[PDB]
Amino acid sequence: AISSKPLSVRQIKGDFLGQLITVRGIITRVSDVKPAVEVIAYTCDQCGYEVFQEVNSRTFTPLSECTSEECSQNQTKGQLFMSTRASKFSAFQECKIQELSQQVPVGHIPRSLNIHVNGTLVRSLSPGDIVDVTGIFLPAPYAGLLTETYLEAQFVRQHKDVEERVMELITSGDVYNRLAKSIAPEIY
Amino acid sequence: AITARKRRPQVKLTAEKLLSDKGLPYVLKNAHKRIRISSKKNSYDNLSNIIQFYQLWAHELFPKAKFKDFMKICQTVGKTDPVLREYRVSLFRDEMGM
Ligand SMILES: [Zn+2]
Repeated sequence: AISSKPLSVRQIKGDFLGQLITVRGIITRVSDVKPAVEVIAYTCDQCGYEVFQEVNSRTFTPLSECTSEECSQNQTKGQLFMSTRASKFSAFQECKIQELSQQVPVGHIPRSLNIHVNGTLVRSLSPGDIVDVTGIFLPAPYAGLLTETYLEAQFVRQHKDVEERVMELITSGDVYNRLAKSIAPEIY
Repeated sequence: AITARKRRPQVKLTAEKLLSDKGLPYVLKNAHKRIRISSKKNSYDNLSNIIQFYQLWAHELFPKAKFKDFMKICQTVGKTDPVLREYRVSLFRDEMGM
C-alpha cells in the first residue's frame, strides 16, 4: 500500500530508500531541462567501428583506446572520439519539493527534497504547483557514510464551449450589475 | 602445481597473413579492376589513382602501420621469406606458362 500513501517530506525516513513512495508538497524551484547521457557513442578514427559506453552514475570517465576487436585483434591502438549524434541522451531535470504549511510541526523549518525527473515526464512540474509525486526514493554518494538522497519521479498528480457558453450570461441578463456585485461577493 | 603467471602477447605483419586471401590474392583480384591510368589525367592524379587502392588494401589487411611503414615491412619481408618468394615466382611462372 505504500505507493498509495501521501507522505510529507519529513515522514520520508531512511527506511524508505529504494521503495516506490508518493510525496505531497509544493515545488519550490525547478531546473531548466538538461541532456543526461544514457549511452555515450564513440567513433573510432582508425577502424570506423563505433563503440558504446552506458553510464549509470553522476560522473563517468571517457574512453580513449579502441576496445573493439577490429582494432584490438590487430593490436591497433586507435583513438575513440565522442559523438553527440550517435549518443543516446535522455531529458533530465532537477526539481525541489517542500512540505506544505500544514505538514510542518510546531516550530520546525519546512524540510525539502530533491526530485529527479527523466524522459517524457520532464517539465510536468512547475514552481508553485502543489502536487503528489510518486517516485523511487534513492541515495546518491557524495561526509563518509552520510548520503545525499533524492526522489526519482515516476508519476505526478496535480492538486489544481466558451464562445457559446458566454451566451448563457448574455441571455441571463443584468450583466453589469451582477458581474459588478460578483467582485468579492461577500464584501458589502 | 603452477597457478598462472602473466606474459604480453603481440602481433605483427607476417608472410602467412600476407599470403592469406585478403593479402596478395586480394591484389590479384582487385588491382586491375580498381586502378586505372589514363593520358586524360595529369601525373599527380594518376599516381593517386594507383596509391588509393594500395593504401586502402594495406589498411584493411593490416591497420596497425602507416602506409610508408607498411611498404617498408613489405619490402623487407619480401626480401626475407621463402614461401613468399615461391608464391611470387609462381605468379611469373604462371605467366610464363600462358
Ligand atoms: Zn577502432
